[PDB]
Amino acid sequence: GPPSGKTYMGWWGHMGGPKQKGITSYAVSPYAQKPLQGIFHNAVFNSFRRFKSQFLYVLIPAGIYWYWWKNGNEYNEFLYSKAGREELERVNV
Amino acid sequence: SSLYKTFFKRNAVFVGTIFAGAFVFQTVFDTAITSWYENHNKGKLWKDVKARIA
Amino acid sequence: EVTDQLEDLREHFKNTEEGKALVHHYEECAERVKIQQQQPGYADLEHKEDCVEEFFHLQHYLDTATAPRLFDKLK
Amino acid sequence: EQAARAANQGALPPDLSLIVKARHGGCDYIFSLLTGYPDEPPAGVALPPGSNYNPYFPGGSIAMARVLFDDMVEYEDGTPATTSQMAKDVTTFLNWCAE
Amino acid sequence: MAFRKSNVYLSLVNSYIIDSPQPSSINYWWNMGSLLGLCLVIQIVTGIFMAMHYSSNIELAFSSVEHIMRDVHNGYILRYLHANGASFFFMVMFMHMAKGLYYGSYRSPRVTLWNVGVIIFILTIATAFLGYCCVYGQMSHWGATVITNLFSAIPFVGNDIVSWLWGGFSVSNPTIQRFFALHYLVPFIIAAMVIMHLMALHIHGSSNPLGITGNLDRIPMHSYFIFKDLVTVFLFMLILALFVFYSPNTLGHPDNYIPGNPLVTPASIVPEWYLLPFYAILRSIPDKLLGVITMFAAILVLLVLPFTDRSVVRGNTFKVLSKFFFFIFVFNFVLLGQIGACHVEVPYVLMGQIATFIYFAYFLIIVPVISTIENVLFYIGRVNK
Amino acid sequence: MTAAEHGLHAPAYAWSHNGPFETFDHASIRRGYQVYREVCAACHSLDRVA
Ligand SMILES: CCCCCCCCCCC(=O)OC[C@H](COP(=O)(O)OC[C@H](O)COP(=O)(O)OC[C@@H](COC(=O)CC)OC(=O)CCC)OC(=O)CCCCCCCC
Ligand SMILES: CCCCCCCCCCCCCCCCCC(=O)OC[C@H](COP(=O)(O)OCCN)OC(=O)CCCCCCCCCCCCC
Ligand code: HEM
Ligand code: HEM
Ligand code: HEM
Ligand SMILES: COc1c(O)c(C)c(C/C=C(/C)CC/C=C(\C)CC/C=C(\C)CC/C=C(\C)CC/C=C(\C)CCC=C(C)C)c(O)c1OC
Ligand SMILES: CCCCCCCCCCCCCCCCCC(=O)O[C@H](COC(=O)CCCCCC)COP(=O)(O)OCCN
Ligand SMILES: CCCCCCCCCCCCCCCCCC(=O)O[C@H](COC(=O)CCCCCC)COP(=O)(O)OCCN
Repeated sequence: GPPSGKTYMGWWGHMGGPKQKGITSYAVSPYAQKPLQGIFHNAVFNSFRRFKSQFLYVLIPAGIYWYWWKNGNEYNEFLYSKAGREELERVNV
Repeated sequence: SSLYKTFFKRNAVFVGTIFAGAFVFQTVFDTAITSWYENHNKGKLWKDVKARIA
Repeated sequence: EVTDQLEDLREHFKNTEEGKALVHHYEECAERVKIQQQQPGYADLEHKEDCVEEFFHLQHYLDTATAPRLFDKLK
Repeated sequence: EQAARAANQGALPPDLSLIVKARHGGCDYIFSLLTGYPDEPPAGVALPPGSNYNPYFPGGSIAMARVLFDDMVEYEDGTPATTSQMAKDVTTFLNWCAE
Repeated sequence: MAFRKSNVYLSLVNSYIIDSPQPSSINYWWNMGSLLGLCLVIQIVTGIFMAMHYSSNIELAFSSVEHIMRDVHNGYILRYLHANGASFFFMVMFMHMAKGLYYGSYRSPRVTLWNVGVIIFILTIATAFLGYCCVYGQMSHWGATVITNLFSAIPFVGNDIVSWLWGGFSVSNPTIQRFFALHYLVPFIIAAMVIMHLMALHIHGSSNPLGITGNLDRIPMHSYFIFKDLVTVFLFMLILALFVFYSPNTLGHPDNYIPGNPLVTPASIVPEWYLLPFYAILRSIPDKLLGVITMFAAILVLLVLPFTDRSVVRGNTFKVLSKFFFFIFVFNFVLLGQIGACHVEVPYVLMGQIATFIYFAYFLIIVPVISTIENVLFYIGRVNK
Repeated sequence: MTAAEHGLHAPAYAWSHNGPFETFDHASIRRGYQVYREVCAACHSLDRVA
């Protein structure tokens, strides 16, 4: 077939990024490393840092929507009781 | 030292040991679960009731 | 010789401190319904008072005390 | 179904092969229904003719009447056949019919 | 060259699951799309093995599903794995889509990939509805009644498309026989949308949680992301097995074990749990015609999101205000499901009218306004004048 | 709705088949069929059991 429209990604040898000069990388084999020394000092010390950074953006919305749900229940509980029969008659019509 | 050149090196060693070892795992694994299940619920089963009213 | 087990527990917990109060709140309320439609205006009135809620309050408590105990007495 | 209603004052008794799975509560509801008939309804409720009070039934008025009284069967193995005992067995038998 | 690169058929497998270049920093949220491919394989296989014992006639349908549960060897495993498998299929899709909302995967150059996804979501709601009716329980009969009668409000063609869907004058035997035949078909249309979906991903690749280019650091798929996908596959099967073998009727309704009876109505007619947010948007509008338009608009409003995001940064990683309002939208979607499982009663009518405004206002008023604010907040915090 | 229209909540008894490792008590099933044949079967069917 023919070539198609060009993209923002290529393949191995020509990936389309900028040219690199002056960066050096080092590594070691897995067979030469001690087994999984990365589970602990990571499930307590690091996992707590990750929790403390982001828990405020979830729990303030959750607190708003859960408080709104309970006040709706308790009011519906009350309207269909014997004490809340007179208020049920008004807010319907 | 020799625990690789005959036990792991090949993988006609290790497809054959895996597939062959999977069959004896099932028959041994099933007998052990079925014995623990029936002993944990002994007295409730039918064979225990049938043995109490002959 | 052996009477039913659930009435023995239902009667025992009606002497509970919580069980003594929930009885009389249902009774005093039964005496109120004796009159309110006995008066004229029998079936043309808009509504009239039952005592279903006071009966549910006693029954619900009596059921949370006898449920975890009963099946140890049955065979 | 025409003959079933003719013998029960218009109400139809359902099939019980799936009653444990087709009700909210399961085995706890079937048992409490049978042991839950009071001997006099609460003050105020006016029952239609041919119905009985059971507070576990939605509405509080059910066409079935009480059918379990003490020592109406004699068991082979010799267990005392009280009201609570017979109820525990039918609800265990009927769950096996569903599962 | 290697044989896997020169052969016509293996070259496609190599280019997609072996040598495909991937960003090194993608996290476990990028594993949900492989699970959705396993879900579709589970459903198509289990359903074909049940279809050998099923009967679609309205007098035989309910009793044929019980014949599968009692008489067929390993038949209760087939069904419960099928009924609970669909609830797991929808839960992984809500997480897949919410991921794209967060990291900006809908933006250019991946707009066409996001639009083919919205088509898959429509075809999967349709498939699940048609199969719930093949049971012909009490919820199966009255759910098809109230949904097919919504197309009666379309002006001048409403009463003719309903009699054409039903094949008569009510939900009846032509209705159940045609719902089963369409239900086998549509899963194979979904499988072709998935092929088109992957083709649109191969030309630009995946994004990453930082929202910048990934062409500077790439690793291949084989033995890094094949074995990272294997971690979540065995967790999926473990949690599914716990539901199929220990709690197989917790995510369903009891009234569907009663056979369908058109003379007796149930006290509460509700769908499955995953159509409840959309069932509550319908009841919020007090006019019949406008409620049907609004229910469908709630699915097609996802298509205007590439145009209302006015940010020069991709994703919500470095955005304070867009993080807070992403989670307002999530918990508003859960409250819509709760409202849809309640009675039409005070105050559950006003609660569902305010919460359906917050659903449409997020896409159209909130995103373009705070995205403009965040652009200008980055500028003045750095530039000295 | 009103509590009388929804019905009373059935309590939680301790059934011997509750739990992930427990079976039915098969002496109660046999004992329970006797209660079906002599009380219930006058007015109830069991059409799906062979
Ligand atoms: C009902 C049907 C569901 C069945 C499918 C279940 C799969 C759901 C997965 C949802 C998800 O994608 O959340 C991903 C998020 C992790 O984000 P991350 O890449 O930064 O963490 C990498 C980790 O640190 C390295 O962990 P590592 O690579 O070393 O090992 C992974 C292993 C856990 O290892 C441990 O012993 C503890 C470290 O297994 C797994 O973690 C399995 C994956 C859950 O998970 C989190 O831990 C935090 C987010 C909580 C999500 C809750 C909301 C969803 C409802
Ligand atoms: C059509 C509309 C579809 C909408 C469907 C909505 C329901 C979908 C439920 C899933 C919502 C969450 C999926 C989207 C989140 C993906 C991104 C993410 O991970 O969340 C951001 C947060 C922190 O991630 P970071 O900022 O650190 O990113 C860099 C990571 N290396 O990571 C987190 O902290 C995740 C915390 C999630 C907690 C909220 C759980 C939501 C489930 C509520 C269930 C309520 C009971 C049913
Ligand atoms: C131990 C014996 C019995 C058991 C366990 C039993 C079980 C049940 C159950 C579970 C229901 C349905 C309740 C509901 O839907 O909430 C029912 C309904 C009914 N049963 Fe029974 N049954 C028994 C015996 C009888 C007998 C002897 C009769 C004789 C007339 C009878 C007549 C009815 C009727 C008329 C209904 C319909 C209730 C209504 O529509 O209001 N039952 N039964
Ligand atoms: C995307 C794929 C599929 C989805 C999401 C899906 C969904 C469903 C659902 C939700 C039900 C009702 C479950 C219940 O409560 O019993 C159902 C029933 C059924 N489906 Fe599927 N289905 C899919 C594929 C298939 C296929 C390909 C077949 C092939 C015949 C099939 C055959 C059946 C049958 C026979 C039933 C009725 C038996 C039963 O109730 O389990 N399904 N389907
Ligand atoms: C049967 C249903 C689906 C299947 C099998 C599927 C499959 C996949 C796969 C394998 C990926 C690449 C890996 C990944 O990003 O997790 C992907 C990415 C993506 N999917 Fe889906 N998908 C499905 C449904 C959807 C839906 C419903 C949407 C949106 C409405 C969607 C939108 C996207 C987007 C935007 C991406 C790219 C994310 C990124 O690169 O950051 N897909 N899909
Ligand atoms: C981002 O990196 C990725 C990536 O991580 C992944 C996983 C994939 C691959 C992802 C997928 C989701 C795979 C696609 C899966 C499908 C399209 C599912 C298709 C499923 C079918 C067509 C079902 C086939 C089932 C049968 C034929 C049933 C057989 C039944 C029999 C034999 C029973 C016999 C009896 C009767 C009555 C017929 C990528 O393409 C990719 O991009 C590079
Ligand atoms: C959208 C539909 C899916 C399209 C296909 C994509 C998914 C790939 C399918 C799965 C891959 C398996 C392909 C087998 C690889 C070997 C092919 C091969 O050896 O090519 C052929 C022989 O293949 C055959 O005999 C028929 C193939 C049967 C296909 C089985 C269904 C060898 O031909 P070769 O490339 O060596 O050159 C000619 C030398 N005489
Ligand atoms: C009969 C069973 C069906 C199986 C075959 C599937 C074909 C269904 C077509 C689905 C259309 C998908 C459109 C969603 C994306 C829209 C956004 C976009 O810009 O993409 C569209 C993609 O459109 C198509 O996919 C149709 C091409 C035919 C496919 C032949 C393999 C841009 O391309 P296109 O030019 O085709 O659309 C604009 C028309 N001027």
